[PDB]
Amino acid sequence: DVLMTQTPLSLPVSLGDQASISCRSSQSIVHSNGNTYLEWYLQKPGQSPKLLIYKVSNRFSGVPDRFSGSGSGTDFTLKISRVEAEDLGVYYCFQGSHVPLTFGAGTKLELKRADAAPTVSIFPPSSEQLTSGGASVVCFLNNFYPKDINVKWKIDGSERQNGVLNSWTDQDSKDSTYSMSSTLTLTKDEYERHNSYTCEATHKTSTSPIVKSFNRNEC
Amino acid sequence: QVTLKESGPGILKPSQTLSLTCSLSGFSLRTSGMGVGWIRQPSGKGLEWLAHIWWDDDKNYNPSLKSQLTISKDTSRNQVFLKITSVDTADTATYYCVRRAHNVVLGDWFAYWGQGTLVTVSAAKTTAPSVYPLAPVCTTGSSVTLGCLVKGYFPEPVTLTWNSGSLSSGVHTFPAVLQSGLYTLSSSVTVTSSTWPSQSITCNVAHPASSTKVDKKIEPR
Repeated sequence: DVLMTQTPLSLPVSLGDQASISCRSSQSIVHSNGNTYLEWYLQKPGQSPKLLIYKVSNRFSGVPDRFSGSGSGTDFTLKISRVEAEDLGVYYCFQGSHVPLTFGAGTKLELKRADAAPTVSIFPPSSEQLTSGGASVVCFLNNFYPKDINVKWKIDGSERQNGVLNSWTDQDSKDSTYSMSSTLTLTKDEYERHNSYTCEATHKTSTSPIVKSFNRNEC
Repeated sequence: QVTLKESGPGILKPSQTLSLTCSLSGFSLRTSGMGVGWIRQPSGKGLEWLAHIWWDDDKNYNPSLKSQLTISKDTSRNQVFLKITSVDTADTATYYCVRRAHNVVLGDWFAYWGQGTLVTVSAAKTTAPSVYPLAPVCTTGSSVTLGCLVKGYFPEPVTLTWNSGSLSSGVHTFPAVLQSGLYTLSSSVTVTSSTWPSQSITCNVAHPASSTKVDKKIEPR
């Protein structure tokens, strides 16, 4: 397979700035017939992808000239001269030369804003859930920036890695922060067996982790 | 105008045989150098190319899934089809019908994408959620965050509101995730500490497919 590596996978911009997106292929994407079928697609949230550029540098009809594609061989770049608000979304490169046809993983064009540390809230299992025989502990980590965050669960001082489900919101359109939910789901038996519950988040905004805990027995 | 319109089943069980249809208008499967493909996308994941078919009945396939894949067409109705056998939860995705021509003149590029048809592969029966309140732990600060947990439902969607929608800011409602088999979603609401528990708060969770409507008052510990 021709692997299509995009760099970066997250591009923070301010509106009006210049944006460049790298796509490098693991094999030459020159077809035998002479053409290089390298394309660029933009997918806006809740829409289907659109063609911006074909064969390296050909803009598709009605795509404005602030977009340009360049490169040769294995190395390709999409460039946005001045980024508009409508240009945000996920950008894919694509090679239509070799079977299987392959897309890059996508590069998310996201807004720059000031760093924002997460507000961490931890929540024990409800009585309602417990009367059922299961036990979910919930940690909300809201309104942080950048999106990079490491969340671990600890039970009685030790890390837990099985049973954890995570969900992230997209970038908020009003304040540009991100938010995340983490749920440790245990059996009620297991929950009643252990006492100390901790959700901790390491985010670039602090040297030390945000630690939020509770002890079951005091609830 | 040139339109492509995808139809699918919406929902099938693992092992079952997915049948997609793409109904074409504003061009024919009949010119020399004409083709239509299938590309798919799981939610919050990338694009995968599946198969392509040409005016001359030549077919290209994704090697990963060649044994499960069959693509065909009907030039009369202007339609193209994709069949995927022995499907599984991994084949949960949005499936797009796209046009691509072998020639420069007609369109050597995915210029025309349909809106996509969602295909959910799940063994699950319709299942109502359980709706758990999340009260703060046993204070002293400006904001207090309350939560609501909606667990073990199928199919999508549930809708969630705080106080019947009358509390609409400071809310975060997270995308549904899979555990089983079944979906779980959670929501948080952050209000000024003077508000709660003085002024009451309730998450209102509907799951239409099971006729479920649950109003769950966040009670302080």
